[PDB]
Amino acid sequence: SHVITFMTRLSFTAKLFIYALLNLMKKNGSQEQELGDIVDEIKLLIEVNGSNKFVMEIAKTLFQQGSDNISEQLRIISWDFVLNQLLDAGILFKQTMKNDRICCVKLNISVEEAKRAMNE
Amino acid sequence: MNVTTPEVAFREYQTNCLASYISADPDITPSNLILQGYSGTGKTYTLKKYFNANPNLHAVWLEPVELVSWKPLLQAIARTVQYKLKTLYPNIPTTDYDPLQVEEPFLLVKTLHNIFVQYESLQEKTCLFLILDGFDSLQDLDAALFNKYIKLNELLPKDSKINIKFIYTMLETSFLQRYSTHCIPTVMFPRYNVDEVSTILVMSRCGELMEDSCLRKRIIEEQITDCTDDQFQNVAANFIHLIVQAFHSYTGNDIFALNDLIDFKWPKYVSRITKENIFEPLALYKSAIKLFLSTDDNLSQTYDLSIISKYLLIASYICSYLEPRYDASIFSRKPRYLQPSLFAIERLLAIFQAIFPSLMKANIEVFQNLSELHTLKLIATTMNKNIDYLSPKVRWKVNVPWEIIKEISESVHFNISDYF
Amino acid sequence: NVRMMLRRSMYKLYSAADAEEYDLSLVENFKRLFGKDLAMVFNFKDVDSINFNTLDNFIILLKSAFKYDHVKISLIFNINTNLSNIEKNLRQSTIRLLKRNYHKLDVSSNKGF
Amino acid sequence: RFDLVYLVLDKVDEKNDRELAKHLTNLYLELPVEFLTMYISYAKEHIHPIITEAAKTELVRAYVGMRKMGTATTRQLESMIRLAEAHAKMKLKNVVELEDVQEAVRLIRSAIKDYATDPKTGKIDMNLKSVIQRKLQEDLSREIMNVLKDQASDSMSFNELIKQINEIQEALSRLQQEDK
Amino acid sequence: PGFGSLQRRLLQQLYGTLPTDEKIIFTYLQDCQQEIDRIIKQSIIQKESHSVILVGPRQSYKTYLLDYELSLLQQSYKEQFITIRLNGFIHSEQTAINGIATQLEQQLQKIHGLTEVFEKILLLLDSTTKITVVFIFDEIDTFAGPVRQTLLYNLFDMVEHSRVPVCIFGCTTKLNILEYLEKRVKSRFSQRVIYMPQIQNLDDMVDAVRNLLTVRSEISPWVSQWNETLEKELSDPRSNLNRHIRMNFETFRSLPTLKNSIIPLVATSKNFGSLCTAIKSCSFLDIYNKNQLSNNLTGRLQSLSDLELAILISAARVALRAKDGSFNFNLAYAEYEKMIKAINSRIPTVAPIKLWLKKDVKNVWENLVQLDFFTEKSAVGLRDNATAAFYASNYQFQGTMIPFDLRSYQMQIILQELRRIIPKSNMYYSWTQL
Ligand SMILES: Nc1ncnc2c1ncn2[C@@H]1O[C@H](COP(=O)(O)OP(=O)(O)OP(=O)(O)O)[C@@H](O)[C@H]1O
Ligand SMILES: Nc1ncnc2c1ncn2[C@@H]1O[C@H](COP(=O)(O)OP(=O)(O)OP(=O)(O)O)[C@@H](O)[C@H]1O
Repeated sequence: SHVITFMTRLSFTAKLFIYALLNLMKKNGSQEQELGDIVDEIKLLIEVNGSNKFVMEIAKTLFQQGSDNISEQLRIISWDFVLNQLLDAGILFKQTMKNDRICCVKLNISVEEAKRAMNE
Repeated sequence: MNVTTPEVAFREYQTNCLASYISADPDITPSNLILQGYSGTGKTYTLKKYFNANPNLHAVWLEPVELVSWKPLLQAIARTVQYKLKTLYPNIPTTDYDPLQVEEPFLLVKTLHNIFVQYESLQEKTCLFLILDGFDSLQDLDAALFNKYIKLNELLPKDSKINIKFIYTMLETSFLQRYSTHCIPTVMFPRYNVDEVSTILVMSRCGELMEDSCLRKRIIEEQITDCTDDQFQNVAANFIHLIVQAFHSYTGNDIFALNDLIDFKWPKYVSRITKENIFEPLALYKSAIKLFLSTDDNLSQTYDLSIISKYLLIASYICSYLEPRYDASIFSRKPRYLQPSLFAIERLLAIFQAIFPSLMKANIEVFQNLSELHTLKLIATTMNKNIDYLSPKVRWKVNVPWEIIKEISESVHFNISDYF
Repeated sequence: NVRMMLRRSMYKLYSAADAEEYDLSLVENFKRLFGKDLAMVFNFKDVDSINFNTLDNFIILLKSAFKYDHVKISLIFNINTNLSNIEKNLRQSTIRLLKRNYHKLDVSSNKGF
Repeated sequence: RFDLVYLVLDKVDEKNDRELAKHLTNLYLELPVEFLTMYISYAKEHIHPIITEAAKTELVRAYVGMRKMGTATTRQLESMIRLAEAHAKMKLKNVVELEDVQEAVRLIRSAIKDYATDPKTGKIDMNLKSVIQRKLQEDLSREIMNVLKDQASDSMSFNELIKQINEIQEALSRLQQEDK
Repeated sequence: PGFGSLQRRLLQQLYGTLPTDEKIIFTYLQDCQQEIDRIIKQSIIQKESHSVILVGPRQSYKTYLLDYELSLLQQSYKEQFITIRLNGFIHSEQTAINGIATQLEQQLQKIHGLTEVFEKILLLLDSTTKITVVFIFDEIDTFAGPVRQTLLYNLFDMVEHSRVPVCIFGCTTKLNILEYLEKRVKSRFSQRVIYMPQIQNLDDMVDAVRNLLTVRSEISPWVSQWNETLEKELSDPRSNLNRHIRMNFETFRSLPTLKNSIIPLVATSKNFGSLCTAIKSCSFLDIYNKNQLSNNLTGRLQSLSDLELAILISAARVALRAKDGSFNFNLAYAEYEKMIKAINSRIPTVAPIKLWLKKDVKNVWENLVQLDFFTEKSAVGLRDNATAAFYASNYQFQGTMIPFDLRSYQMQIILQELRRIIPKSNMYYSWTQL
């Protein structure tokens, strides 16, 4: 499908978000996942790797932007921008609550094609 | 023309950032702009201060706080711009369109296009900024409303001389994040630090109380010949530093909250000033010790109730916090932090009869006192519209906290504390 | 709600002003419309039953009137039990507005025999 | 208080079944124990290794790393020396080496399967190509293309290159396939 | 001082407001731009009815291309095209009909110096010609209201029967556009969906940056010095200024969002002499970067007072112990009371720290709800539409009536994040855990 051609060109943030969401789906045995659980599993998967300098640089760029001194964000940079981008493209369906960490994130696309795009 | 930047302190990034999106060239400035910061962060003060330093600009000030819903907001834009163009360009012969005819956002575009055509003969394109202070502070607000203002400029004829360069300010963060993908040029205000709050009120409120009526009466009464206005400022300044250190953990890092305690306690602080308090604030603090030990933000035998009234309330709290399971176990001769549960009226009367000091029975006075408590709002019901007490589906609950009832039982000599 | 409060208050204000000889713009336009200063006294006839969330917002709404120089406002509170009920439900930011200029009065029939 | 806990799991894999099956099926057709006992008795008799200064300090970081991931009581710190001595005794080295220390720590990690265990709820991964593998390979390849040419030579030994960046073969092989 | 003229040129170029003779199209966009250019000219010059949708994310230079081609056609074909603009947000289905008619009348008047309403567009043209109508739309999917899509269903029908050629374009970010365009409208639409190209290499981004930052007009002699210094910071992949872009590239690949930070750097620039010192190291995007993050959860947490933090920590402790994660004022104070007792108890006594009163904590409690650390048990939050918000403004929930000390809240920050952020110099750090 032509959707995969757009999936394969997403930024690294989108790919990591989708992969973490799929892994949480396979762990939970359910499709929708709590939004806080997703950002917790992102940290889990980032830090499960070794303390190699490449991993350290990637993590610093992702979570605290890799800035000079100003740091300590609770969630990764552009975590809202890419969430909306997936949401506004119709791929990602989310319900509306002003409480961040109790809303459920749900997928519209088929279960298989997301992995297929990620496997490419 | 280039724009001169003001000297506002503790905001020396935003006062420089607005030099980007606000300029005399309408071909550069963006069509949407957002200033985001919480209450007491100075967004209204900073924006107004910048504009008053560049008189060559043209802008319209509106407040959604007064403009309760979106319909007034649209109408005010149409009405004020119509007046503002006349004020700027009185020489141009122009006609009028009724600003009360605005019913939908399309009509605004219709009216604005009609107005802007009348100014087609202008020498140059005119950059105009529309300012709304506290956009998200609108009383009746929805997500789709803000998108209606973002894409408004491109529906105008792009060759029009008049360009509407909207300006908005937002308080919250869960509201702005829904529009992150639009990448609207945004300039940010964070909360003020403790040090800045102390300095802000020193610079702002010093001159206010140096010239109040209360002190200059007392100074003559105390016959302070050596007093000087330089001393007058520091005398008032010491009050701000002390009250901040006393109540920073109480009020927070807030300017609005502190600006009122500096008012209430001030006359009382003035009274304790004597001939011996001119030079040593430590002694003055000692005299006024009791002022700081209490917030005095409180508005001020707390509830005058009859004997029948007192037992009525005591019985109800048992109903609202004791399980129906325990009614027979405790009273028949055969959770402090939770919200109270509901109960039936028959449960109240039975317990009231059970603990009243042979039977008390239920005369008119007992029900007369019970209804008054509902009128006095010490007991709540399960309804909000067309209150009908005798409707069987309505239930009752206690609206009185534990601490008040504690003192009620003391005057009654009823030992409630042993029932839990 | 706050929307109802602003409209009804202005509706009564205009009706009284109509006998001289619906929003805050009427307050601004009052001196130009009728050539006289306006002094408004609000009578909260029964404070206890009033939704404090609505009332708290409305009081702040009226606070914008201080920009005008020809308008003066007074508030009367019918309190049944004590000041303690007000001090709980109202937001503590709002209470600091009332305390700046207030007078405390008792009107109960029973007073020291 | 147990020093080592081993989680031996059997998975239904056709490939691994043949590996085990053909081992046993041909064994019942048709070092000796004497040497093995002679070795063990010799090792217990002579070697009494002493932990060196270098081996000591690494234990602190090894234990703290498990400590911050918490059930890492001080009982498991006994295993961090008891196993260290037993490894040197097998080595017959009369002191405990840092290599013994790290291998024993790995053995504890492998016995308990920490890498395959959820740090949140303690569950175990069934499986134990990923995007994180991609980026690490991409970032590694990007730096190799610089270091290989940043030095004042057109190329260098891969052994020195690995120690220069690890402080890899697949990444450079792909570059060779692309003739870089 | 005079450099501002070149700075104005840079600022104007960054904003895309250059004249059509100077408008720049990126290489990764040129492929779709030529397809768009072909269809428009074929529909105008060859008088053929056609219909196409442009598809891509927001801030993707999508409607920008439609402006570019029309801005070029105006330079040589003033008499050939008629443009109609509609938008799904501002122009509701009630006001959509008059939107076309008013705009159509404006174009018709300046050229010369209710099914029949759709036909009257051709009737007005045919009566005055004895000019292809270029429909352009934003948010195509949004017109899927309960009212029939005759607003669009008739326009695609006109493709079959237009005596004066009718061409239709539109913008939409959904990848599921055909779900919104129902079967009855589908039968008339040519279905030439054009998904916009994506930025997929750093070479694409840097060249696009080169496209924006190049100055190809000899306005001032320092133009060469600009291009010299510009390519200095893009020739080395490890450049200080390029360092931000690669990090920008890997995080998010929408180009205009990157422009949002560069323009302040260009705008904050004061003079060419000082400009050289700043543009190379580029330390002013870091300050901007934290500015974007100043009012997040971490930013709000850092500005609280000790008492506000202490109650917050105790509030979190109740939430962690509670299975539902909820808490109230009474439980928050009780843990605050107990933790003060514990701290006081661990102190030598006297040989012959204040617990704040329950009243004074109320202001402290109000601050935490304003700053979004707490939230109500079932806080729906902002509604999507005014009609939905109308019900919310009228309905009175339970929380608006229950006492101030018993309104159930929940937490946005977990104690683990507290321990990750709270300075260890804080006295209540030891109470961050259970
Ligand atoms: N840099 C500063 N220097 C001096 N005073 C300042 C500064 N910043 C803010 N203030 C003061 O703080 C006050 C904060 O009120 P402000 O006008 O900002 O309200 P607001 O945040 O727009 O209002 P609302 O919360 O009702 O939407 C200002 O009125 C001003 O007196
Ligand atoms: N007439 C114009 N002149 C200059 N720049 C423009 C013009 N119109 C749009 N832009 C540029 O477009 C960018 C904003 O995104 P854009 O307008 O391309 O999105 P869009 O096509 O409206 O998006 P959506 O898919 O949400 O409808 C900005 O960087 C702005 O400079």
